[PDB]
Amino acid sequence: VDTKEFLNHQVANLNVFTVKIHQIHWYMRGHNFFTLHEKMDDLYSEFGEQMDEVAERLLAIGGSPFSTLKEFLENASVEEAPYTKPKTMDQLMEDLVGTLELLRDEYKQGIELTDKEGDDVTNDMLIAFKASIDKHIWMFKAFLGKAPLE
Amino acid sequence: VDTKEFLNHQVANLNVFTVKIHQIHWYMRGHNFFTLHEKMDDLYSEFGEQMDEVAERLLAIGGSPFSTLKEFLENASVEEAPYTKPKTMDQLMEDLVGTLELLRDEYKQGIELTDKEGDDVTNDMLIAFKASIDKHIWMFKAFLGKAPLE
Amino acid sequence: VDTKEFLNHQVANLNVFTVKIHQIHWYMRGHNFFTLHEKMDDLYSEFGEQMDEVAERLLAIGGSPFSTLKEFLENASVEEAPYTKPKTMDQLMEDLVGTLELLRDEYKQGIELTDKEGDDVTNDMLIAFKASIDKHIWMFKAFLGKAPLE
Amino acid sequence: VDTKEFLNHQVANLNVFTVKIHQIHWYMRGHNFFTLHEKMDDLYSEFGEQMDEVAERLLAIGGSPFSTLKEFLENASVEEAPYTKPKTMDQLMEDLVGTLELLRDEYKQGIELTDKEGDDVTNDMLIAFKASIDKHIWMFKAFLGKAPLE
Amino acid sequence: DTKEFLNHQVANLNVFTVKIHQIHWYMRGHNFFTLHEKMDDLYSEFGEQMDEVAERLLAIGGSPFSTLKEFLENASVEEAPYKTMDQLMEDLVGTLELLRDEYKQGIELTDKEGDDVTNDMLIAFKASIDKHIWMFKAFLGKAPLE
Amino acid sequence: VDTKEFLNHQVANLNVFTVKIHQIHWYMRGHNFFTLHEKMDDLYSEFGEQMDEVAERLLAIGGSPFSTLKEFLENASVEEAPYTKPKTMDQLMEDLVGTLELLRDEYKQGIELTDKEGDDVTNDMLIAFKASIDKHIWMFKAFLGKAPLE
Amino acid sequence: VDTKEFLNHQVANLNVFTVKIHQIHWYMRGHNFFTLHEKMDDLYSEFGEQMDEVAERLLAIGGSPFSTLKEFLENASVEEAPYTKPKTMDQLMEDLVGTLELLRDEYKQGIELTDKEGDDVTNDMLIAFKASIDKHIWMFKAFLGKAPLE
Amino acid sequence: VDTKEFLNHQVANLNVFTVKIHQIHWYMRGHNFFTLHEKMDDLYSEFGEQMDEVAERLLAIGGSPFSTLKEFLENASVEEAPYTKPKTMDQLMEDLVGTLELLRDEYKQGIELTDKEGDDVTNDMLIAFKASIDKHIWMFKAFLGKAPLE
Amino acid sequence: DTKEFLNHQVANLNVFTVKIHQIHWYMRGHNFFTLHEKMDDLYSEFGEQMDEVAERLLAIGGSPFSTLKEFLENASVEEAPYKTMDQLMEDLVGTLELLRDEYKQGIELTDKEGDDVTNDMLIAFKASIDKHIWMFKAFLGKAPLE
Amino acid sequence: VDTKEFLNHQVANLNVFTVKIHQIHWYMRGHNFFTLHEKMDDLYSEFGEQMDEVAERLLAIGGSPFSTLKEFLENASVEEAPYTKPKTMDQLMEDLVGTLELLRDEYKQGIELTDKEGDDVTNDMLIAFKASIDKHIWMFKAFLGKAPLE
Amino acid sequence: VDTKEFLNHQVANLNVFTVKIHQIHWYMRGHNFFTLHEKMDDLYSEFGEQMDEVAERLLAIGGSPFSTLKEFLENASVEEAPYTKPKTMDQLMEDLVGTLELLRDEYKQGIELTDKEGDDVTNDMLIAFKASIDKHIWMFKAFLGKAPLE
Amino acid sequence: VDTKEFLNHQVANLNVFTVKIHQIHWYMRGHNFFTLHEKMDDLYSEFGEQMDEVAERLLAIGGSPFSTLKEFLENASVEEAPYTKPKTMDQLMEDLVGTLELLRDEYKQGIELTDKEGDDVTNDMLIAFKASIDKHIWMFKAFLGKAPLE
Ligand SMILES: [Zn+2]
Ligand SMILES: [Zn+2]
Ligand SMILES: [Zn+2]
Ligand SMILES: [Zn+2]
Ligand SMILES: [Zn+2]
Ligand SMILES: [Zn+2]
Ligand SMILES: [Zn+2]
Ligand SMILES: [Zn+2]
Ligand SMILES: [Zn+2]
Ligand SMILES: [Zn+2]
Ligand SMILES: [Zn+2]
Ligand SMILES: [Zn+2]
Ligand SMILES: [Zn+2]
Ligand SMILES: [Zn+2]
Ligand SMILES: [Zn+2]
Ligand SMILES: [Zn+2]
Ligand SMILES: [Zn+2]
Ligand SMILES: [Zn+2]
Ligand SMILES: [Zn+2]
Ligand SMILES: [Zn+2]
Ligand SMILES: [Zn+2]
Ligand SMILES: [Zn+2]
Ligand SMILES: [Zn+2]
Ligand SMILES: [Zn+2]
Ligand SMILES: [Zn+2]
Ligand SMILES: [Zn+2]
Ligand SMILES: [Zn+2]
Ligand SMILES: [Zn+2]
Ligand SMILES: [Zn+2]
Ligand SMILES: [Zn+2]
Ligand SMILES: [Zn+2]
Ligand SMILES: [Zn+2]
Ligand SMILES: [Zn+2]
Ligand SMILES: [Zn+2]
Ligand SMILES: [Zn+2]
Ligand SMILES: [Zn+2]
Ligand SMILES: [Zn+2]
Ligand SMILES: [Zn+2]
Ligand SMILES: [Zn+2]
Ligand SMILES: [Zn+2]
Ligand SMILES: [Zn+2]
Ligand SMILES: [Zn+2]
Repeated sequence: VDTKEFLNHQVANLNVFTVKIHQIHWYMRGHNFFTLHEKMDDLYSEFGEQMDEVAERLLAIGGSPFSTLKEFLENASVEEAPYTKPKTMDQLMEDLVGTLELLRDEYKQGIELTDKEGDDVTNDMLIAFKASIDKHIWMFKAFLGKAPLE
Repeated sequence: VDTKEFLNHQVANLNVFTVKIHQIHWYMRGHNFFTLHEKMDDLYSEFGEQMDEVAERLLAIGGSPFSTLKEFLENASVEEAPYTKPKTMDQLMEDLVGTLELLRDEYKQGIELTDKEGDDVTNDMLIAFKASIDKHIWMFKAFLGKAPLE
Repeated sequence: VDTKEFLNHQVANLNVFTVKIHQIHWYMRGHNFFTLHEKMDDLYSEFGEQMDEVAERLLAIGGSPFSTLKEFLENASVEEAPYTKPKTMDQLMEDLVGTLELLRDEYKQGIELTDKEGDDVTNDMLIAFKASIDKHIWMFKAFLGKAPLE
Repeated sequence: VDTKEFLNHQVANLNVFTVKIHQIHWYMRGHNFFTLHEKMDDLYSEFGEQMDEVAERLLAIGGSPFSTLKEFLENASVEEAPYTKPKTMDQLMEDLVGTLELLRDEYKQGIELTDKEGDDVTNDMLIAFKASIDKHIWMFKAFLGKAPLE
Repeated sequence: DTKEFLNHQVANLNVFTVKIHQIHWYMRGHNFFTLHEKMDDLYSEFGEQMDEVAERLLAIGGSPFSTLKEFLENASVEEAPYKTMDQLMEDLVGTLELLRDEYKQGIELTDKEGDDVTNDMLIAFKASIDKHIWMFKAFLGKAPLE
Repeated sequence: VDTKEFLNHQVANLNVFTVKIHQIHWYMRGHNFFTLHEKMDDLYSEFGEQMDEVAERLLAIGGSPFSTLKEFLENASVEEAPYTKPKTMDQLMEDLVGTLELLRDEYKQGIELTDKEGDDVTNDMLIAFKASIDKHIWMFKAFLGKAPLE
Repeated sequence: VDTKEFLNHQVANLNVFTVKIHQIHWYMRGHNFFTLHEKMDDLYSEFGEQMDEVAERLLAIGGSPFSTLKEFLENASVEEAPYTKPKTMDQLMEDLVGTLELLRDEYKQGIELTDKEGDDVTNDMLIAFKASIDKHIWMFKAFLGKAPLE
Repeated sequence: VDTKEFLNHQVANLNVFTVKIHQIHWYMRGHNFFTLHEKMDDLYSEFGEQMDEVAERLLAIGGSPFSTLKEFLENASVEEAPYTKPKTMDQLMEDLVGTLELLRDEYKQGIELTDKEGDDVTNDMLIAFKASIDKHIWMFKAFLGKAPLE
Repeated sequence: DTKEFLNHQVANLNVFTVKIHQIHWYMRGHNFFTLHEKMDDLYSEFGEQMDEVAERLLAIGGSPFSTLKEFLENASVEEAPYKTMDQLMEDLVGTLELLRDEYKQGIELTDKEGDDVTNDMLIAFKASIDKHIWMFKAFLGKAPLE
Repeated sequence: VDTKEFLNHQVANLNVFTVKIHQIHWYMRGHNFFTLHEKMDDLYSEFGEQMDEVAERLLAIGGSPFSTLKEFLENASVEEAPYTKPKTMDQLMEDLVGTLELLRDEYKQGIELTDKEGDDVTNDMLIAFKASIDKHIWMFKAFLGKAPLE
Repeated sequence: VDTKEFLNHQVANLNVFTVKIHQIHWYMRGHNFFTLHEKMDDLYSEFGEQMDEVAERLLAIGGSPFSTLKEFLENASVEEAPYTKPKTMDQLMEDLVGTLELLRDEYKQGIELTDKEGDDVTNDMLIAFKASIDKHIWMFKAFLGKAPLE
Repeated sequence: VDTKEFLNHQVANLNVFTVKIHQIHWYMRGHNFFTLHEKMDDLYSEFGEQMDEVAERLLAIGGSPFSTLKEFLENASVEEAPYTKPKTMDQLMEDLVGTLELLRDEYKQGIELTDKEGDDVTNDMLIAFKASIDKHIWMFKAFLGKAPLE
């Protein structure tokens, strides 16, 4: 696992994540619909923005990003499930928080990986993305009544 | 085929299309890079909004939109191919124009389907989208040196 | 019933609706106050704009719009009730959804009526209004925990 | 009358006034149409905003605003008349000026009423509204060729 | 057919926008400042309708007229070299009524051929024309259909 | 007491209040987190603006505002408590509403006091602040399910 | 007459003109009030900027601009009259057009004066101002029913 | 001296004041030129704005504002002197501060005068203007090293 | 005289803006997106020059041409019904060079008559035309005066 | 010590700093008043933003920020003094530069400390803050006539 | 010397000037730092824009602009000196005014030269640039306590 | 080389680079003129901003930036050549890409240099600049038909 492979892995993860954001965006119900419906729009834009930046950083270091839905499913560690039985707002947010923690930890791995290879630019890019993920984790856990690391 | 499934089919198509737009966005090379790189950014946003609007119109009439990459692959008539053999700007644009022509013709069907079923809102929505698709087809063919219906 | 009578009927309906929106805007209580208070401001503007458009389309086809509260009360199928006992947030939203469903179904009548009479502009105007009403119905039902047509 | 009843009386007055502004907005004819048509939109917005502010100030002091067309008609001292016989621009403006003068004098009463009851906030709110009304009175009388207090 | 109708309107709208400039330039009277600015608004709107019509024609395989020569030969809209404000506005309302009625023909013409996009485009344009007809007739003291 | 002494007292009150707003802003949890997190930022800015205006009005009449945390603690009638055991959104909001009610009542004193000594500028300033405070009291009590007075 | 004095003369003229613009702004009556009231606001601003620019161009070439009302009255060729006998909109506009024609002709002289003296900057500045004056003369004459050079 | 005469007196004062602001704007020299040159532009706009509002309030209560430079000089208590010998930045600012204190005290008189006549609107207008004058007095005295009331 | 020159340009610019639309509509090739948008910019700029010229003519006592009829009869700018990108751009550069040289005549013509405002107006327009001439010639691979 | 303990220490420092900024903002006098009065508003906003970001970063890693003036005084290494005897702009600025140098040196500690414990997000955040602090130190020392270090 | 040679000469002058503006921008110290630091940014943009315009006007008339630092040094009449000893704010401003006076006088030559050659566009371009230079000369001399031509 | 000398070396490099960007901006010809002409303006602004940031960071750590064309030529490793023989768009872009690669590699050296000297702020600044340079390298090589590291 080198920097190129790690970045391509995150390209796949983020494409699975943004579609999951749309899933929550579409199917949510409950008293918090209006607040959290718009909030998902914000997350979709932000993480869609991360995905393009990760892909273009991969391009800038000589890599070739995955560019099909097939490649995303086959390579993503982020998990998706179709929407079958109705779910509560808390359950949807727990799926979202779980995926955010996944991305956080994988970004932690990439940060160390890039420190190893001497890739300072990619290192700095991932740190900034992780800062936002940590903030979202605190906020969405606070929504669930929990502490960030609980 | 009824209105609900047609809309869901396009939800799948548009998700494959936007990823194809990113593919062209990322891998394009040649003298026209800067113009078409930015042009792909515009198309990605516009068709991302068509996808969200179609999904939410489907929700509004009692449907349940596909919300996973797995469901998109199984249901999309738009075809994708990983990027292995380096393609020219003309070939990437010819692939793009092909998918636009595909979506136009499929929307052409949906418009008749919805006029028959008496769904006036979904009918008008599809016409507005087709108007934009027809304009893009003309413009990208002109870029390729071709006439719109060639 | 002809096109002029239908549009004038909706002029009365929409004036009753916007005042009902103000009632909910003013008297609402509960944990969702801040979100739904602001949301009611948005609805007030949108349907006040529909009302002005309907009246001016009526003017444009030779009609004479109702222009007094007296005429609005006498002609509106939308029903209003003074605010005496404290209602819950859910009860206000159920009244709002009910009135939206009323306007949706009556607009459906106008759409068929205007298609028959060959009034293409008014037909398209009513379809656009219905598109928005259907979206609001989906969103507010989701807030109540219910499906759009349930 | 106490402060709560006075404010509620004005809630009814302003709802009748804004509908009257729309009446002039819709039915006006003559060479001054384009200027005064747009001018009525400005007045509609401003006095619609006055109405919301009055109602919410009433809410802030423990009151319960009228929230139906029925209650507005029953309580308003402002008079409305259906539009049956054609009227001139000057006659419409003279109807508008009369209502502005009505609101001014009633606001002056409320200003003295609120000074007596020691409601300093409501006192200041009504003074600011009167400032704008006095300016409109000067301008529309000047339009009519008259002095402000003529 | 649709191509012939759209190209016909390209000629009409080019004659119309020049007529709008004519009113814009020559008007006099107490309503000068309001209607002078109003004509700029109409010039932009109908100049934009013209561009949309021409490019819709392009999008369906047509070739729009693109010279003053071609506009004069094909336009049903009438122009006259160079009035009171009322005379200019009645010339304007007449052309708006002309364009409205001709658009009605195109709407039914396109409904037949199954061109829903061009159909929808013409309806939206007619909506604006009907609104202008009401407002300018009201300026003249008249009812919309009078 | 006099006007100078009153304004300096509120400078201390408002500095304690804004830090309390940050406390609620930071520690809040529950389903209403996203709405009320943003709302606290708005309150922080508005009451931060009141504090600067009060201090600069005190300067304008020859006074000397307190300008240290030491002086604020010594002079503020608003009470603060460190955050040891967790509390709900409702308890935080009831603490917030309590402090707003305090400021409302103390401003009522200043409004009569300043009109009394003939300080018309400071009188008008305090009325405008109370107008906003009364509105916040109404809105946040409505959030709590209560009437303004309750 | 040299460049410095000509500029100072116009400093006096423009200060008298803007006050005359306010006079028309304040006292105008008739059906055209709203349009011309706002139009006077535009003229006041534009000619206030001409005055400041002329004064600062005078400063830049070593001059000393008049800076008191006393100096303006003694040096201005533009004439003012207090408002006693009620004037019509036409008469106020005819007074305005007269002063514009005055300024045009005096600037006409300054342009030749500065071309002779070789002051290219001041020459170009006066031409730009005259361009605006000529346009206003045409527009206000058209308002009066007249041709520009009538 | 009644409200009408007082307002007309201030119309004259402010026209003398704004020309004085231009005098300072034009002739100032020293290290503080760039900061204070722009600051005078701000004061010119603000007090020019006060003048129009005062004049139009006079119009709204039946008065007739002075509208010539002649009337301003003859009625103004604000004093002007042509610019002869060079002056320091401190001296120019002391002339400005002196005039501000003059306007403040005269506005104090008008506030009491309007309280007497029961003119609540004009009373409120003058208080707001005085608030700004008091702030400028503090700031410009601070520039001179002095306290506001020193 | 000045009136005759300005009215002549009213006809020229109306033919020019329609030619700009012609290029805007019919262009094809790899530069489509850039030059399609560029033509919209030129249409606005020269449409604005046309309005300024007509209203300056009005301001000095003239009467601007206001019909397609009058434009064709008086315009020295040439139009042809409907190319490669190079052919369209060379047609555009030619008209820009035409307008430049004719404006030079008006500048000296107005200097004589002592019309400094119209003189200054034409100079500012020529400044923009010269810049466009450089840029479009560079696009064609050529030097500005080549 | 560790990262949590460091961030909470700076929360206390920054709360003392912003009140000190207000102190300088309020009491400053001299020829540079207008420039530095505005500059202090900018500093108040920026360092107010640093405080919120530090507190929310502390929350994101599981910490609990101090949230009372009591806790701020007890923990801040930044020193405050009430304003008894007058001081110059230079002495106020030297107090400001001193506190900035303090924050610079303490942030240097945190930057090495957080890189050490592997907190990459907090490390990057503190570097960005120090970048701005170093710039402020350079600029304000240049104002004082001194070199940055010195 | 012809038009092409003059414009190219100014291309070299302006590139030396903008770097000199940066020198003052970077090294300045003293109480006026914040105002004049920002002012230098404004000058840098304006004269960088003049430089681009001059070069592109040279291109437009068939010329070939200098495009290297080597060519700029070889051709510039504007003089530069490395920064060794600390200069005062006044000394930097005296160097700036000196260079402005140089550009003013040389532009005067170009204005006469281009009037003779019949290059009306370049003539007008240079006049506009001189208008700005003359204003800067007035303002910066006033900062130094001197008259514009002294 | 230490940090101060490295930053000063880049001050010289960037001034040579921006002038080179202008050279390409001015002399370019071919079908890609309009896109790349505007693109050079963007690059001119960005790297002009990099230059100011580098110089001011050098100032913040006690350094003295080069501030003359003489000093830039003497210290720059970036090479410039006058434009005598015509060049193609590709050759101009290849000159641009070469300089970008130069700056990247030299910035990488500075990044390691600053990590060694413990200058965390300057380290982060150079990393961010390198991120942008790497992106430009990918895009302009793609324009040339090549891979980023080819
Ligand atoms: Zn991208
Ligand atoms: Zn870093
Ligand atoms: Zn090519
Ligand atoms: Zn990109
Ligand atoms: Zn993208
Ligand atoms: Zn959505
Ligand atoms: Zn949505
Ligand atoms: Zn509200
Ligand atoms: Zn309306
Ligand atoms: Zn009339
Ligand atoms: Zn309307
Ligand atoms: Zn409200
Ligand atoms: Zn009239
Ligand atoms: Zn177009
Ligand atoms: Zn287009
Ligand atoms: Zn339709
Ligand atoms: Zn439609
Ligand atoms: Zn936050
Ligand atoms: Zn402040
Ligand atoms: Zn009072
Ligand atoms: Zn007030
Ligand atoms: Zn009339
Ligand atoms: Zn006004
Ligand atoms: Zn005014
Ligand atoms: Zn000025
Ligand atoms: Zn100035
Ligand atoms: Zn006014
Ligand atoms: Zn008051
Ligand atoms: Zn090509
Ligand atoms: Zn015009
Ligand atoms: Zn015009
Ligand atoms: Zn000139
Ligand atoms: Zn000019
Ligand atoms: Zn302040
Ligand atoms: Zn926050
Ligand atoms: Zn690191
Ligand atoms: Zn960083
Ligand atoms: Zn700076
Ligand atoms: Zn350029
Ligand atoms: Zn090519
Ligand atoms: Zn350029
Ligand atoms: Zn800088």
